[PDB]
Amino acid sequence: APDAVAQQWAIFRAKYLRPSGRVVDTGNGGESHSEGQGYGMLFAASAGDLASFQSMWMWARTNLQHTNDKLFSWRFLKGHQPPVPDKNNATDGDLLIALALGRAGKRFQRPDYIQDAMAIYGDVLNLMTMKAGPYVVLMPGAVGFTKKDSVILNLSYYVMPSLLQAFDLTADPRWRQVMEDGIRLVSAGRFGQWRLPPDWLAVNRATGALSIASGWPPRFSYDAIRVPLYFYWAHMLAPNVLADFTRFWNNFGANALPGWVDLTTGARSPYNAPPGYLAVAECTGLDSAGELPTLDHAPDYYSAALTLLVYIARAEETI
Repeated sequence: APDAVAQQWAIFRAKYLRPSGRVVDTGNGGESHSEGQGYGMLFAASAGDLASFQSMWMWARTNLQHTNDKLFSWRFLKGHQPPVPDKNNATDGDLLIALALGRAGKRFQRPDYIQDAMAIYGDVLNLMTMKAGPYVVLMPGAVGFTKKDSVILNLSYYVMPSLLQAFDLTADPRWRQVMEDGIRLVSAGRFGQWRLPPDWLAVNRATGALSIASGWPPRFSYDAIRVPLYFYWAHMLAPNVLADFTRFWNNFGANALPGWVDLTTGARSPYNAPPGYLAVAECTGLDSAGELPTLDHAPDYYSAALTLLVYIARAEETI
């Protein structure tokens, strides 16, 4: 359905976009994040909604963008004295906002948006990519992910289509190894009986050995679910990796996908995944018709955003 993205965006907008331009990505509505603005902007650009895009970008630039670099503080707390007390960034948020701006710049013939995207990409590349073992990796944020012996990565922050757009808009050769090593990390950084990537990956700085990061439950869950999606979208999901995801989805079927799987024991969540996981599975191997879940049935923001992200991927990946 050519207008499917616009229809789902209409639902998302109705539920989560405030007139201020802030996307409410939490239950009570007192929080907003760089990821939420990025997703919303991407969805509005994809749906051709310039008015909403303008509102959300102006809100993100004024309330979250840094002054000494072009990255974004990760969280906004309405009502809190400093509304943005933690200036640390979340790299996927930076990359989603830049992706949205490059898309909006082309769709709406707005050269300033193209410049805005390039300015963010320049800082993601300089400030968030560095060496770990034999790879050049993308760090999840400025603070908290580099330890003495290793670096922590979040593979789901490799917003694939955005890395491709960065190279297309900046022509910086450094993006090449970043993307190529991302492919290598997804291939090698998987664990357990289902060979799944973890939400958080540790890379020994000296040896480059890959392991499941120790500071979070050792699971494939709410972040890692985006890995197969972003690589499918970018036409960079290797056959052996797609094969493993396909086996995994089909082990469960559409009515029993897990919200998380422990990669050390094989245990699963004592509940089923939100519909957004089903949307991802349908694009990456699950035996199905392809009739994606719709947002009017979304149980919460998380599921709605992930589901709409799949509609965007499908609209773009299929050429």
